[PDB]
Amino acid sequence: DIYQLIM
Amino acid sequence: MSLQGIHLSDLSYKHAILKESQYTIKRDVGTTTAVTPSSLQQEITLLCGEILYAKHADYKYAAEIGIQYISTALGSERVQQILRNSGSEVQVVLTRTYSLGKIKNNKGEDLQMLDIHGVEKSWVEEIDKEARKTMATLLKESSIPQNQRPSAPDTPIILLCVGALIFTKLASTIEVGLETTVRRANRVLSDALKRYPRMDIPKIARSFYDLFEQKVYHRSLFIEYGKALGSSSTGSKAESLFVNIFMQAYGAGQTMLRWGVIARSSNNIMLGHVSVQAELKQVTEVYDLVREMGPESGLLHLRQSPKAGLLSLANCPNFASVVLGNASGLGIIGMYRGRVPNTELFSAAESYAKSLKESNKIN
Amino acid sequence: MSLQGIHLSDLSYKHAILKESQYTIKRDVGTTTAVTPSSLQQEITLLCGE
Amino acid sequence: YPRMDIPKIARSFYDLFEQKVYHRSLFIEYGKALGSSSTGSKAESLFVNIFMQAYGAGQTMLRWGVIARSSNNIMLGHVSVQAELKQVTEVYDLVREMG
Amino acid sequence: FMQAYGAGQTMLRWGVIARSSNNIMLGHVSVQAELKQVTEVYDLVREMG
RNA sequence: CCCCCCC
RNA sequence: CCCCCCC
RNA sequence: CCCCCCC
Repeated sequence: DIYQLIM
Repeated sequence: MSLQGIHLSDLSYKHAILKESQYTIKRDVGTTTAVTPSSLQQEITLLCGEILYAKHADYKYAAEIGIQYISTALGSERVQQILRNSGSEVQVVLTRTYSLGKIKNNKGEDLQMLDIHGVEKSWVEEIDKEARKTMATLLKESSIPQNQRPSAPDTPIILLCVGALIFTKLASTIEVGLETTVRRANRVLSDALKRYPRMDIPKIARSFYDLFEQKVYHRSLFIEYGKALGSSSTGSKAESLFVNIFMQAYGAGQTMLRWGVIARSSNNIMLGHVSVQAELKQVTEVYDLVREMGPESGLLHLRQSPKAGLLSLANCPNFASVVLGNASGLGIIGMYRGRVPNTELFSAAESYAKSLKESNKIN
Repeated sequence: MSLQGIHLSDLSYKHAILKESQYTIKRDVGTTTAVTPSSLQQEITLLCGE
Repeated sequence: YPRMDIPKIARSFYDLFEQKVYHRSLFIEYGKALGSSSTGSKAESLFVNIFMQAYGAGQTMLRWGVIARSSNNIMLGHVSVQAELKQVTEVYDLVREMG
Repeated sequence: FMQAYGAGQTMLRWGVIARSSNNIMLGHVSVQAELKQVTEVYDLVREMG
């Protein structure tokens, strides 16, 4: 789920 | 009968020779550089924050990302105009968003990564992945305000503040520049260091020094960014900090002129020495040249303009020695490496300056 | 012979550098904010009292 | 570049400056155009520094006369020197006229 | 709002007060050596308006 | 870096 | 004739 | 050649 972070 | 007609004015003539030219130099005809349009400003700011909150293996192109943010702030075509007016024929290549691939974002669309000419996609992808992994580890460990995220609006200004600290020491040496940048950024950028406790100042500063050395026109772009930031009506605390450091960079490469003004203001009696009196005419000519050039004279050595060197006081050994002596007497000289021609004048001026500073007087 | 030509005026030069710029900084390109038209003044004043 | 042969390159440049006098003018225009650029490299700043060091070439007597006046040499007050200072002032005025 | 005016620049106001207070320690040689740049800052204020 | 009081 | 040093 | 400190 690394690319689904809010950032 | 009188020695009044014996006068030369060579420095004014050399300046008139240099400035009054009808031919422009053409350099970097076949080179290219990258800019980022203002529309991608958000997408650069986020990336500008990704270099800060994670430990990265390599920091080759952090300075290029800072310059990209400068391009977004000014505008791509305005940056073309800046580079063209700097005397360079470098051709801009335009930053482009590209889909990473099958990877999906939280909004449901394809994950769009930035494409900057001269910066390989491997470095950008690695920075993105490392920053994401650091964020995931932090969220797993503890469960992150807004000002500790890469998307904070002031992260590009923090990167550019490290860049401005390295800019202040562009007339110095690379090791001294790095050391001063680290020492000053531990204090100047202390709040940002608390927000981002793992931004590696030495490598970002090294990247900025490398960029300023390879691409001289980026010095002009940086100066124009500082000028455009100082003319804005409002701004953030980070931007005020950037303009403060930028103005601290101003008279770089000409500290001897400032120390001469100080020595005059210190009323050093050794300025009355006959050796010093024999040379003060050319010193006044150098200061008159500064007045002629005007406000842009201070940026001569920062821009690395070839015209810099007319402002040099290196043909006034008596004046330079007395000025360095007065600087040493007040303790201002520090670790200045400027050579001392006459040791007797230096020692006498140092003794008088220590006498004046140690003593007190009322006028 | 006289120390009259030793003068710098750096602060005036820094101000001239900052003010005399032909490029404007662009910030907050993608952000939005809210305003209220004058017709709703009453309807804001009441809420301002609440 | 530890094997660039300075003497022969310098000899070639002296030969070029002697045979083709107009190349002196071209060199001077290059120096003028380099000194007017906004930015440049360390090599270009070095070139303009040497070029400006070449400036008053062939007229070191005028510079040494200015130095002697600034040195307050009392022998400038000699009657033989006083009898000729008018033409010296005329030469310096000619320098001011040429610019 | 007018009380908010000179915010962030109380040192300039206190310098004007110190001059109006006729502080003799302004005549100190250390202070005299720096008054030129102080006058330049006040001139900058006059320039900005 | 700057700023920092009171009304 | 002029020029001639050093940086 | 120039530059070189500190903030």
